[PDB]
Amino acid sequence: DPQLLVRVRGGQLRGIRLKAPGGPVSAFLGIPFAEPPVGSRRFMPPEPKRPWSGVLDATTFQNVCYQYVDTLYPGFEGTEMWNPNRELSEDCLYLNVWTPYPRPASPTPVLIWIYGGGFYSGAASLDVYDGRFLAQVEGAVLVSMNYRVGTFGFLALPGSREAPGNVGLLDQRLALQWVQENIAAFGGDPMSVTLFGESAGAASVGMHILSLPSRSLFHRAVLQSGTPNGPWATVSAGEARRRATLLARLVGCNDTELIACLRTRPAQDLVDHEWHVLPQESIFRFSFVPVVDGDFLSDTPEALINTGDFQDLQVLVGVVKDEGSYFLVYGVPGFSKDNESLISRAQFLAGVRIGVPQASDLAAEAVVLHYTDWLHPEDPTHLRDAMSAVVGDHNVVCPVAQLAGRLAAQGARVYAYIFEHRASTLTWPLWMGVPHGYEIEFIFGLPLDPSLNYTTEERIFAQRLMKYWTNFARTGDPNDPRDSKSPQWPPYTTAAQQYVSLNLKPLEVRRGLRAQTCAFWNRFLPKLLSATA
Amino acid sequence: EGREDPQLLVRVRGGQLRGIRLKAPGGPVSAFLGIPFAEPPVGSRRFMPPEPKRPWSGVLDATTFQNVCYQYVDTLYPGFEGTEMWNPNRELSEDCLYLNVWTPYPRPASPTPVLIWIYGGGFYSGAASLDVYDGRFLAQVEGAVLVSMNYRVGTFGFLALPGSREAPGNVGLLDQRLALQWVQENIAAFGGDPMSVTLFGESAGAASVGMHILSLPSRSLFHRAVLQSGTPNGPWATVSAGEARRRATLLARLVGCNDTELIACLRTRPAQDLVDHEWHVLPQESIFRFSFVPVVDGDFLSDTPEALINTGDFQDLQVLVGVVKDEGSYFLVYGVPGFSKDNESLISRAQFLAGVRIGVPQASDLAAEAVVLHYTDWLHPEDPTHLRDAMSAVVGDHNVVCPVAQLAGRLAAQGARVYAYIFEHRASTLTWPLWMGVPHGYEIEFIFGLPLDPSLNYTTEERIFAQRLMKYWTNFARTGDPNDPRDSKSPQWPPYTTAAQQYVSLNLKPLEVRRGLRAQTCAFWNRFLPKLLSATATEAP
Ligand SMILES: NC(=O)c1cc[n+](COC[n+]2ccccc2/C=N/O)cc1
Ligand SMILES: *[C@@H]1O[C@H](CO)[C@@H](O)[C@H](O)[C@H]1NC(C)=O
Repeated sequence: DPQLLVRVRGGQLRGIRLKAPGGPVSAFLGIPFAEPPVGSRRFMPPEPKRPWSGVLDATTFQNVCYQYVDTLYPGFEGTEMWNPNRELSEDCLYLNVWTPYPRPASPTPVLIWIYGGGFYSGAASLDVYDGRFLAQVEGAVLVSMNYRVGTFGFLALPGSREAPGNVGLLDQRLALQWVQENIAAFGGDPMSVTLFGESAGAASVGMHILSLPSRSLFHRAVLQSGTPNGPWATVSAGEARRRATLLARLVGCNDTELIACLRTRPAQDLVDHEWHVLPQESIFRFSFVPVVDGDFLSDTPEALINTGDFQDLQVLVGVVKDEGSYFLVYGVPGFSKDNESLISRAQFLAGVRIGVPQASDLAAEAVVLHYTDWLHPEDPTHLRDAMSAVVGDHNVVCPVAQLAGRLAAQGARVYAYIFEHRASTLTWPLWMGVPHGYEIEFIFGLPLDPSLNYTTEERIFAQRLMKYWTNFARTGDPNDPRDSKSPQWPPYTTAAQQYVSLNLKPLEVRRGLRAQTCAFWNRFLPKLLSATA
Repeated sequence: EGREDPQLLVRVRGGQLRGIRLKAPGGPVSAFLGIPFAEPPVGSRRFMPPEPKRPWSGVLDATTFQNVCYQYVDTLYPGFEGTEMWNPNRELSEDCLYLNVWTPYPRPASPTPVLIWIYGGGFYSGAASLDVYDGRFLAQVEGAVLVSMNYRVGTFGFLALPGSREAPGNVGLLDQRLALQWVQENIAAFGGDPMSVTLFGESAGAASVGMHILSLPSRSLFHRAVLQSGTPNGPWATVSAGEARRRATLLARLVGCNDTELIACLRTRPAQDLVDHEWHVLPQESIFRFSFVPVVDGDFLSDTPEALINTGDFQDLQVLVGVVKDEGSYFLVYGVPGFSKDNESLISRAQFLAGVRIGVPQASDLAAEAVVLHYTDWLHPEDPTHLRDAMSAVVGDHNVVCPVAQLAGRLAAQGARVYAYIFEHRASTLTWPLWMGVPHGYEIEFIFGLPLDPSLNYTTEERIFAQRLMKYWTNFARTGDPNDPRDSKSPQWPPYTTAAQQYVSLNLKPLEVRRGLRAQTCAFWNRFLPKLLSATATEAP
């Protein structure tokens, strides 16, 4: 089948014809885009894949980058759907491509997915990242890469030659170059490339916006539930050096000698200890993440968004209704997926220190005082829902509002949303609402698969979202360019702050993304922590 | 004595009085005006605790109001009724310790519950003789016995060199206490029940009422209390001993003056010299701050009102407290640039930040930033209309609404039966612009039942409404409960409690129960702000 045979710069590939509910798609899975980052290449920037002979089999997903595997609720669908679904290996630098079948006759907009997982986990092979739906229904070319996570991708001894940090983002960048060089062979348009990602994937997309060498490799960006700015996505050079030095201590190890010993260590030994280097007991905080190196990131993301020129940029950003709930069951006492998680006031104060682990006593009190309902100060249902809002606002919603506003003020075309539909098939309890990560299956169009037991209105809703996202990819505007009839999705601006709700009902335009509450986080808290240092 | 009206002659402890028969809309009332209750606090007695009035001979004429206590007179809007209604309507004198009594005509058969009014005016102004404090309507329509007293204001009432013998502070409060004692001894001669005495006051008068609650020797002189738009706790009603000393000393300097020598020199100064300089000793440019106010002396006030209301036992006490809808607006047009009674007062963001520093004069920079961040509308951070209204709310919340919430909460948690209200009707006769809403002091005329006087041009609805307010107040004085026992159908006013936090709206519509007295914002002022001020050293004070 000639539709499954493709020649790229490195040699020949054989893909596989897949069935999507509406017809066939061409899938080329497991394409190597870098030399395996193994042995002495551990912690090093990726190198381009050497050319191969014959026809490389690209009909199956490749290994998942070595990472921690979650065991909190063993074999529960809601946690397992994020766990690695292929073998673990440091040899994991591969990407995946879906195209229409037959291959598009005209050059077609490319979407490039970057998974999240807190920079410590994730894989492009998960079912919720299946590209066949967007390829089949919308005729998109869709690309996803694996990139190194945890210590392997982000352990940094800033200034060292052998662990300069940010190599996981360098993996992404290399995959982006690969798309520039090769996507035309699959019928993709390299002059129309849209990055999209969720949570740490969104933050990664954010870093690419903020890092010059990346800018020639894409045109538009979508950030779902994550930003390069904010309290979890980056660390200073000093804090990264501390964490890497501590980890080295934990496993038996000048910079060169230290990294050399680290390179001798079996992968599982590093994973065993990575989560022991956080300075405070926390949630929504991750041990090894992008570092302000003065290189990939020339300054902090805050500094860079405050001063950048984004005039040529189109960005779509958004959150889910209950960003915080998912994280509560992992670190905060009194929370569980198996009960209503009705907490006491005491447990609420305790939960705030954990959710805002960097806060002084006074800042922590300010948070408690802000989120307490003084009509019902001791009510367990309020306290529980408040706890979730604290985590979600502090980590996602307010950083997103900060980004949207800063980008809009500096020339970017910005569109913002909030996603409010809870999947009928969701396995988490009601009180968690619409948790972090559960818009993705809709954007990727999973409900269009009849065997997945989604409702029919959900199928219809999924098609709307794929339309918005791909319209955005095509044109930088999510609005259907020839469907009339209200309501249109207006651009987010600093003046009017318009965003839309994504749910089963038609678009509703709202103004202000938790404006009062995010003013507390974005404007007041920094002045506070500053003074109370 | 011989041909006069036999119903207007009464004897009190100090001698015989002749009162006057006044006309009220529904019938005659008895008034006894300008009854001395102290020796005149003049000469060597300036700044001193009041001494009880020595008995007189013959029949003291009690048919006209007496002198108003020496005070600063506001002149910002000359001839404008909005300011004039508050100005002195009798001669200014240090010889001003007199009180007034209104009773049914003829006097009541059986002992009648007594109401004692204490006027406001920032502890630097006021008089019991103003038209808005006319007791004739309450006396006539409700059968009430009403008493109001002049007390010393400004320096004469509140200048203190704490610890000294010659100027111990709080003598204005002691004037009020002496009048309360006078009521205990003498009110039965008018048909008043000394065993049923309810204090009420507005603004500084309310704070005064609160101080009698907190001061042991006052407690045996009354049984129930009403606090309208004012509290003894909060940022303006008291000053520390150190601050009172510093202000007394500065004022002394400004007029050309060991505490004995200083005070003695002050006693040689003309009353007007003192008044002309009193306002000049405030530590910052402010509004809703007053130069000479009750001092935490360790005597009348054994501790700060905040400490006292936190630890006090208040079981045998019933209290009615409340606020008007727009406590702050009145104060803006006096002291905050951008504000006026003559335009819409739409202000800039700059003018708003400047207004916050003036309205929260004790705030550190961060505290102020917190206030600004909390009151800013972040969807419209520079809208002149929201800014105007937020400035009003800042001043109202910080000074009245939140101190009131803190009071009702603490009293209720500690055994007092509390009733709370918000007053939301704007008089059709109001001369202030619409943007000011229902300003500080403008419920008073309804409580006293002025709309019952046809010649004042209130609406028929306003007359019925005033009648309603009068029932509430006198029912509360009568029984500790504003609800009418003989009225089941009509909506009930529930007690305020820490758990439910219920209060009622007072307007032209029937009572409506609401929950939470600006609960969210008052958490900022009452819980967070003081912790935030704690983090700052240099300076203020
Ligand atoms: N010496 C003072 O404390 C002082 C304070 C404020 N004002 C003028 O502004 C306030 N004000 C002005 C006019 C009428 C009433 C009021 C305050 N009532 O509480 C004059 C003197
Ligand atoms: C209203 O009048 C006052 C005094 O005349 C002035 O300070 C203020 O700026 C005026 N406001 C407007 C909006 O004209």
